[PDB]
Amino acid sequence: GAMAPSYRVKRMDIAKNDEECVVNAANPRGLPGDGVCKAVYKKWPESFKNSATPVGTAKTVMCGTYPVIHAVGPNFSNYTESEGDRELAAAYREVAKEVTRLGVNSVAIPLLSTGVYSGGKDRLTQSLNHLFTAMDSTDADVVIYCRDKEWEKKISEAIQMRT
Ligand SMILES: [Cl-]
Ligand SMILES: [Cl-]
Ligand SMILES: [Cl-]
Repeated sequence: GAMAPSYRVKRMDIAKNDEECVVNAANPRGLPGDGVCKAVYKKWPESFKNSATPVGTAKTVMCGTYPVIHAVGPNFSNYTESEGDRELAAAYREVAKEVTRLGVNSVAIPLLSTGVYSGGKDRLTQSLNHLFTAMDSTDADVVIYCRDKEWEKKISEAIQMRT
């Protein structure tokens, strides 16, 4: 575990992370996809061997010795608000199990279901709170990656406000 487990946020490409493992915002079929999933495919393509996994689950595949945890958030275009919320909470609980199993001291994580799976809604607070519910009991250093300047400020404020 990390000596003083922390949350941090960075505004940059998660493909350039400085952590011991990465969470992919995957699709259920293990396809290259778009956004975070596409950048992960370009950086760790070997990790997409047998990566297909259902909504609300996480599956780790090693790229050399570097773990890629494929976490499948719901597409809120397809799910009701209620069922989507349950599956989004579940995907993050499976991330916490994988991070613990791997024994890593740090993990890079995107906000699941906030991009093209958001069903056109702002889900920063919803996705972040489910991330916290899952990861709070882990002792890894968590580094959240985002691309938008106003999302970086809002994530940073939510972190510091618990400290
Ligand atoms: Cl960048
Ligand atoms: Cl997404
Ligand atoms: Cl973002």
